[PDB]
Amino acid sequence: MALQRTLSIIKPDAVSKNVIGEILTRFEKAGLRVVAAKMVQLSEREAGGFYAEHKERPFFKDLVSFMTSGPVVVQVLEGEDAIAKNRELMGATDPKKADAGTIRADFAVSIDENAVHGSDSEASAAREIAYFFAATEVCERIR
Amino acid sequence: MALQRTLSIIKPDAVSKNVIGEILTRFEKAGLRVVAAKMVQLSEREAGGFYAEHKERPFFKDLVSFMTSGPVVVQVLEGEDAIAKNRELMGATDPKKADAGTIRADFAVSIDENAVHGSDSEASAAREIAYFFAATEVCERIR
Amino acid sequence: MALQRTLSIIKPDAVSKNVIGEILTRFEKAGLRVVAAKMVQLSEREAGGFYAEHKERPFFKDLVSFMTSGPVVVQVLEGEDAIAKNRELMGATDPKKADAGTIRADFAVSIDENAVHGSDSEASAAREIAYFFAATEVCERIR
Amino acid sequence: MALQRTLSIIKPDAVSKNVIGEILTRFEKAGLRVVAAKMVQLSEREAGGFYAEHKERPFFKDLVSFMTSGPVVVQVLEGEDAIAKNRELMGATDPKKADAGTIRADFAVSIDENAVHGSDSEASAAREIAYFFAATEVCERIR
Repeated sequence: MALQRTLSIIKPDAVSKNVIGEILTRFEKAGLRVVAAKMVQLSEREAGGFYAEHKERPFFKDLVSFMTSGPVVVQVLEGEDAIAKNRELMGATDPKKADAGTIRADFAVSIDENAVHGSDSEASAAREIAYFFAATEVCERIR
Repeated sequence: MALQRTLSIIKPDAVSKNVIGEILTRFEKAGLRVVAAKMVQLSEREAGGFYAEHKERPFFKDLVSFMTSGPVVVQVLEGEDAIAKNRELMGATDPKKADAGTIRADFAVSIDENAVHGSDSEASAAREIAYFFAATEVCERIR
Repeated sequence: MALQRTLSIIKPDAVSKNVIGEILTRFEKAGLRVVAAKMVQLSEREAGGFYAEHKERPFFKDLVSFMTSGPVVVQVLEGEDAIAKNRELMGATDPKKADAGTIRADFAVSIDENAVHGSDSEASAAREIAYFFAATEVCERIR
Repeated sequence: MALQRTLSIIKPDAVSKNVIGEILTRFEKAGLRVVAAKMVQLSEREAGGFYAEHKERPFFKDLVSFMTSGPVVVQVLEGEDAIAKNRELMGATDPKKADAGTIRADFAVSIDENAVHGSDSEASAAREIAYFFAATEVCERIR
């Protein structure tokens, strides 16, 4: 299948325990290419807009409060079947249900503080990436 | 003695061979904290301005050529005695003369393609960091 | 009917002759709102990844050459029927065929150096804006 | 003495009443050059850091409230004795006391909502500019 893109956010729990290099290597080892990256401190509004999807959900407030508790790292990953592949090595959203070797298994403390977020689909990825990055900022690799 | 900052650039050789995660983890393992990060592709001018110090030096233009051949990753590392510490684990500029365990030993192919650059002092760090980052972009860790 | 958005680029001819304030006020007087703005020096690469649409056109080379000859200003304009309105006060692409009172009439020297560019439809606007700006950077205002 | 730089912030009062074009043209007419610009929505944290100088002053709280109430425009102006020239055009901080023709006279409603901020010295300018802009983002004019 064709090369796709997905968004990776390293959440503040993983940033603050200094496991950024560790997490990014996992993606690279799986054959994904990091084609954009920037560390940013999300404002309240910025977080609300990204998770606008879940605005009417129950725990939107806690999610937002956690995602703005410190700096995150926002990333675009490129490669063959990138969406499903990112998802695989990240593992189940719930860390206690995650497989051995996944990022959720190895770095996540709880449901809330689950280390990293990833795009769940083809369509979700396009929106999530466009939200954080202008198209010119994405530097797909040439050599 | 105090916490300092230094600039790390992962050069295009290391970006294109997908060793970014690997290199960042080395920094983190040594107890440095990544407090800013962004992937950019340097334009001709960007590069010239950063290495303005060596403009007068003869090869300069091969360095410029190399640094703009593809995307790089620019980061700010924070921690105790951060300058000397970054330099330690980076290793000698010349990769053949670097020790075992350093980034130059493990990732660098030649003098020219030597994987990464780092600030070489207290004062050069301030200038190099200010060149790539506004002070508000630097996100000191609170959690 | 509905409030829309369009992209404004003040090209390097107009930037270098210091007419930025003049042009922006024209937009504002017409009831459009500037909801994003940044001055950038477009790289040779950036070059019309923007103008990818005219990549096969003959004189593409000169357009790109001109658009990177100096700094431009990239803007998002918001308001009722913003697309047609921007186009109205901008005027015809040829400055000599442009109507009196328009930007092309008042600031443009030639076909090549025609002061400013604008989005030509709803669909082209969405693409052009997304190219230069992440959605979070666009600040619709309240107060 | 040579060309200098100063920071201009168009505050949210002036942004929301759509006088950005008007204010910028004033600067340009005076022979100052806009060499950087970006519209931003300052978070609490961003604003507090910029006015860190007045953090022990009593009124601080209201200043911060106002500066984050909506989007602002941050600008770097370059030209001969740019610092005193920016200050001339702007007028007295207190709009009552401002001369005719100045920005404070023509756009400012009160002490709090005084339309725009500027750097007050060489030294304050260097820090204010560095705070919002990396040195590479500043595009001094060619051509």
